[PDB]
Amino acid sequence: SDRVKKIESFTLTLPRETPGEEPNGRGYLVRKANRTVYPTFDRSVLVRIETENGAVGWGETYGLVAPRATMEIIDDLLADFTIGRDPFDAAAIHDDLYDLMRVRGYTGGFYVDALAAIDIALWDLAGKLAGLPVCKLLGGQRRDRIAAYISGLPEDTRAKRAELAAAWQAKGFSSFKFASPVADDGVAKEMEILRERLGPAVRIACDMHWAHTASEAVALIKAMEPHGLWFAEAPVRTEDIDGLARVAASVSTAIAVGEEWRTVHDMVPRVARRALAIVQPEMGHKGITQFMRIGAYAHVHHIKVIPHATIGAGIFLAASLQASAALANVDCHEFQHSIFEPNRRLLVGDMDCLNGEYVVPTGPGLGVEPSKEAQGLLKKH
Amino acid sequence: SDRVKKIESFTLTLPRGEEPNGRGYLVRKANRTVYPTFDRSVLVRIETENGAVGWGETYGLVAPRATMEIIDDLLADFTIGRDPFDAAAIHDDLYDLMRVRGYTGGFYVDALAAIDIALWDLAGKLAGLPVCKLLGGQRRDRIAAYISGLPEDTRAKRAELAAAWQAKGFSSFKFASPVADDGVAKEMEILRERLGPAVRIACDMHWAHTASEAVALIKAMEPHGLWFAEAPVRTEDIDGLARVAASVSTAIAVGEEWRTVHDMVPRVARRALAIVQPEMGHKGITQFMRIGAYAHVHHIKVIPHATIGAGIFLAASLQASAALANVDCHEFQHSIFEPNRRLLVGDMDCLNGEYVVPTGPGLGVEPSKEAQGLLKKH
Amino acid sequence: SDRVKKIESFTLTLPRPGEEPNGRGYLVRKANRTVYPTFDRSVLVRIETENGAVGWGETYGLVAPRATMEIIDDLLADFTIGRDPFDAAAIHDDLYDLMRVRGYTGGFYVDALAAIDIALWDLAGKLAGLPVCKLLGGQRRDRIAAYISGLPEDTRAKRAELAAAWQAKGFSSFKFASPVADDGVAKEMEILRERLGPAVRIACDMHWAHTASEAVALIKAMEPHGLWFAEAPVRTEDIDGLARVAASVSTAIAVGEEWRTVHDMVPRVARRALAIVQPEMGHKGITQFMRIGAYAHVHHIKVIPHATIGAGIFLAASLQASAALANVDCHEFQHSIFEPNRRLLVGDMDCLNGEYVVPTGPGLGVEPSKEAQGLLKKH
Amino acid sequence: SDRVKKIESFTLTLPEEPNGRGYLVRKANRTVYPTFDRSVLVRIETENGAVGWGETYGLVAPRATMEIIDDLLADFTIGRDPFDAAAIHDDLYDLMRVRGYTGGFYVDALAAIDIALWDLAGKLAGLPVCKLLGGQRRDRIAAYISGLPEDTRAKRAELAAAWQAKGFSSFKFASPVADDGVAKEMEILRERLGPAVRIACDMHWAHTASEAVALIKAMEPHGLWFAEAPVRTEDIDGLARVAASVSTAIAVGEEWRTVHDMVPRVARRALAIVQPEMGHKGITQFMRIGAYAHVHHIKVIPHATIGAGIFLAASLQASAALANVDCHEFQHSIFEPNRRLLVGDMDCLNGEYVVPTGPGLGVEPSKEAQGLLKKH
Ligand SMILES: [Cl-]
Ligand SMILES: [Cl-]
Ligand SMILES: [Cl-]
Ligand SMILES: [Mg+2]
Ligand SMILES: [Mg+2]
Ligand SMILES: [Mg+2]
Ligand SMILES: [Mg+2]
Repeated sequence: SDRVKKIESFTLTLPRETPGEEPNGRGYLVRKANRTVYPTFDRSVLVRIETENGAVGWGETYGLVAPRATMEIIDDLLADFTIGRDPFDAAAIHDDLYDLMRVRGYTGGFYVDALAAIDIALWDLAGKLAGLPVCKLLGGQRRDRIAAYISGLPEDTRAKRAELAAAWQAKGFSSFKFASPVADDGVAKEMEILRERLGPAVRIACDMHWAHTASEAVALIKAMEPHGLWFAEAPVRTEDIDGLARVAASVSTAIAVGEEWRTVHDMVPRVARRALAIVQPEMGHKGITQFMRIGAYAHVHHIKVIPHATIGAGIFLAASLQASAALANVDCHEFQHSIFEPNRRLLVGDMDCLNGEYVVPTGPGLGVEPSKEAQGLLKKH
Repeated sequence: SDRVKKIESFTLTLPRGEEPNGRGYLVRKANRTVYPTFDRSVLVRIETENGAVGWGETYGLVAPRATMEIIDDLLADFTIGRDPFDAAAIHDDLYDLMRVRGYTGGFYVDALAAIDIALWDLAGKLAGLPVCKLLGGQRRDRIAAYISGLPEDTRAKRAELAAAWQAKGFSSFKFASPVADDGVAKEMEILRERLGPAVRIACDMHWAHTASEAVALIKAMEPHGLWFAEAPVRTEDIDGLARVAASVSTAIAVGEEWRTVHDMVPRVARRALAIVQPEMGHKGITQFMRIGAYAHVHHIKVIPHATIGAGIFLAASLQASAALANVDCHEFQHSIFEPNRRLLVGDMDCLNGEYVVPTGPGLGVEPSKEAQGLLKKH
Repeated sequence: SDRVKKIESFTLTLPRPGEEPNGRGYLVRKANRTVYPTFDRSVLVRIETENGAVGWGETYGLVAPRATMEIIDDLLADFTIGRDPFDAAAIHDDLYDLMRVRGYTGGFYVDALAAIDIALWDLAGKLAGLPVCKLLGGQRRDRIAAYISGLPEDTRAKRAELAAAWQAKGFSSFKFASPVADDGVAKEMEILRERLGPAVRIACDMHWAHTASEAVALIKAMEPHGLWFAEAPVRTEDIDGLARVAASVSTAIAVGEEWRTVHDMVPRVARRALAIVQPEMGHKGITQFMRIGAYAHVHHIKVIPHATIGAGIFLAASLQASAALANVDCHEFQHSIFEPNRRLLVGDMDCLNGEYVVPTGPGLGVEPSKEAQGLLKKH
Repeated sequence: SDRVKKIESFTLTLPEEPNGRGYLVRKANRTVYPTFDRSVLVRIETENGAVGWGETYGLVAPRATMEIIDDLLADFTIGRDPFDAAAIHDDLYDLMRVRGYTGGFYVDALAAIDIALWDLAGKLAGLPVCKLLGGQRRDRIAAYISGLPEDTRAKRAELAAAWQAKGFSSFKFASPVADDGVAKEMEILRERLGPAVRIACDMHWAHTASEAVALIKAMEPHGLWFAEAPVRTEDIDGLARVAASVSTAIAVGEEWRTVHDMVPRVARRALAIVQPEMGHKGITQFMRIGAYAHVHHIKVIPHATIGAGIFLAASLQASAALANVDCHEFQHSIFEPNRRLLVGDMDCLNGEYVVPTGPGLGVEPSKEAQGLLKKH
């Protein structure tokens, strides 16, 4: 039976772009507002895995910052220990790979990014080898469409953002999220405009972008609640578990977190403190094995799953849809309009998002692969 | 895309102030539990449109027609037409049928289990893969086995039945605390100085103790090296079990009588076990794996129960256990497993203190023709 | 010295998107993924002593009733025959023990104990010439306040009209199901509270399918209209969720209809997760019902029994047990079940002017009519 | 149906200097003791002439108890149906609860009335009390030897020996009586009686948690059955700490009055065994405590004390109906002399109580007894 023969990693850089916030000599800028670094152009790391019989699997992970660090991990360590393995042992292979370095504490960050790209490609292969979509190897397909929500409203002013939203509503979308930092007029007002414009039927959530104390977050949420708030995301710092638990206990709005996590181990202490109502796994950080472990833990603990979505060619997005098709508790899924649209030329397969819903790809494996054009754009490590 | 077409249920009977009654049931004065005089289980045969067949099995010791009725009157119709690659999702749908009325354990889940195992059996045949390869990977093809019990009337006779099993490769054992007529310290003391400081020896305490009673028995065993202590208190006595777990340095093991991962949650939350012992015949592959995944997340070891059966749910257990990270050992019913080799075709085996995980597609085992002829339809 | 002689089990059937029943009469409501028969059906048990005294029990028979009758006929019956009905609670414990170590501690198994248990108490009452409640510590009341269990109409307004009609007949306590509140629970509470006035009590049955935070939000939206209790806010196994809801809302949380034994209650109470317990006699039997009522008493929890489809036998047992409990406030009443089934019983169990009349005679004070017995289908 | 017609109450007397009233204080435990044993009895008669008997403590100021019965409770009981016995208990408890009369003499007084009404109930139905409590589970009840009233360790060991030879295999000694330390006491008794018997210790309250834990750790090597009353009744924190700090079972309850007393202790996991005293509690409370124990997998080992035998009879009936009854205390010193005061088959021999067989309590005061009653 077929075994992994070779593994290659590449970056894929895209022409889509991100006062005193100019990129540095390496193409990185920092937003003074949040002290977070951003690259100038979209970019992700892809991994190509081929078996002895010539089957090919594709995986993908973040590559926004120092992507050659991730590729070095794949190339220097993981590749040589994955060659020879059976892709049907994907989750066990994942655990083996994770154990290589766990006792030295490389149990997140770049290390799990690397693991994810490999994990996704092995699962892609398993599906192809068996002639099944990945969700049929994950316990079954529960749905073939997944509701999508508009990830944000990147406009200059409140008025404009609200119109942008109404445009999307016209296309069949009835769930939306805005980021609190962009709310120049304040969250209460943003919420007011959106509710007014869009009506009482739509769901409206707010991503608070982490930088608040528990008390600051509570005040902001309370100010939004009168206008019908779907959920509040990332109200406090990642490390501030006590803060997160206080916030969830203090407001009646569902609290959502998780996009910056890496493994199910990250979820456990937040559930222990009943600090979240919704988990938001980002497939590109986690890989299928962990993303499923988080979704299953959410099932046991009665937490809703609303996966994150981000900059990427569509490979880990495809994995996110497959895994999401197989999870009991997946309600809805983030949708990045300005990323999904332009990236269409990069993919072959029938993945789509239209009329407020994702279409889960149907072919074996992920159901999608990089187009000939995409494969030409790839730059090998 | 192949689909479930028909489902049939059967019983299969195997011969082994407490006389059996009209219907062959007796009650041990010792533990107030009911027993059949004849061992019996419930099998399920599932066939798809294209003619693939899957087999499942659950308990049938008592009122097995009740379980077959659940299967035949309710579950069958909601399974027929489904894709067996959706086994887990099908499990959740069937469980939801009756959950709001509180049918979330006992006979209802026994019924779900037999169907679940059959469906997974089909998924593997259709993919031409062992079930463990549909459960995230095969992590082992052998699973260490421990000797379930030593049924003899004397502390000395028991110490022998054991030594013999030891002479056959086995190096882990368990004894039942009620069987120890001389006291459990005697039992431990003897077994230890008769099998060496090598083997692992555990005690199944059979539920009937208060926390403080159980702590006393355990401390009297601990000097002799106690591998684990199973079922030290009543199933309902979660506080009791938490107190026991915290008061002794011995691993506490529970789980054979549960049905779903939901049963495990409250016990993990009280740090009330170090080992979970799922019984596949009660749970099915879907629940078994969920319990094993939960154990993995919570750093709990997995030592699956084994029991009276044809070998169908046992084969399921072995497949699930090959795919679990935290499976250390697996119980071995020597008295049962032994004479049932004539009921199965496939390469499932146990020797030299280890189970061999069956290799074929699906569970890797099926009832022989001779076994199917013994089946009594519902 | 009269002992149990024989035991028989029967069913009793009664008329009433892609949800068409299948060839076995079962449909699944897409909304809640739950199965329903297209026909009321319960399981009855008839127990007779050496001396010819007869007692009746009843329990759920909505789905696979044969399974429950099989547990009674194959297992439980032989171990009851020969025993003294005045040992009903002792007997229940013995039968529970037969299978407890294998985990048959709820579901169909306890349904089976319940029918047997109720018939035995019926007998002990008949044999003593006393109402069941005079064997349960004493009668404390002979009338039990009743509340309207549901409002089966398809608009908010038609549902308010329905409640007002019941108000006209002397009812002053009501409950609606959140899944039917097409306008939302807030709007539902508003029209009910406006149509019926400031004095009526209005509860919401939330029907399990919510996360704790979804539940808290729904409840907060209802509270400004004076919410009596919120029932089944989250999944049964979601005890963490249940505790968090109770701790986050000022409204009384009610649970219990789907439990089986007092053991089910302990962990919820230990988490302070309920203000009201709602035992269902048809699932529990009198022994378990009363142990739950007494646990409630010690823990200052109100008891508001559930009511459901049935012949009226387990209902009667519910009224007897209720008449003996300190903490019984009111009792659920389903007209739709109750009125039709009047033909099926001899005795004085009634419900009018917002109150259950507790049956007078010995035992349960009721028994199936000739007509009913003529409809029984033996297992 | 028959109804309560009248109620009367009486004392019955039986046989560090006592004061002019019969009371002495033991420097040891600061507790007061009468010189003559004494209890309070109540006699209840129906319209139709049925008669029930009940009893409670009368050791100290028995007139206070009888006064509560006579002045308050009697008039609110006359007219009620005895089959409502438990409902009547709650009604009576409620007369005074808001003023905080929820234990002590008040509940003593309720207990005597409760016991009499249950008697009437059984009699009226022609049933032993246990058949009105949900069934009889047993007719014999393992008994254990309450104490070893000897001035020397060697002598006590022997007295236990005599008892072992008459069929008893469970024993308890009081830690204060142990002149050479509780460790030496356990050791000798364990050697004299072998490794089979159960030996418990009643520590008589007067210890801090840490004192108690040290004493118990000293005893444990010698096979300790349970430790009773290790700290003050009000010291629930201390009780919890004791239970959590030793592996031995902790036993309490003899001085409680109601099931509400038990809840706070169970909540702190502070006990493995409850020791209800029928004389303080009555059948209603006794049974409620017994059921609460059942739910929480706690053992029930009822206490026994100086008495006529009426509340002892109630205790056996109740215990015959309890699921969790392990054994029952045995006061040989009281029980044997007192036999002449009772009519019925209540017995204790070969290490077992025989539960009375007749209807109601199955026992009633002898003609000699009734002659000796002093009315209130
Ligand atoms: Cl890193
Ligand atoms: Cl069941
Ligand atoms: Cl007082
Ligand atoms: Mg975010
Ligand atoms: Mg076991
Ligand atoms: Mg309800
Ligand atoms: Mg004492």
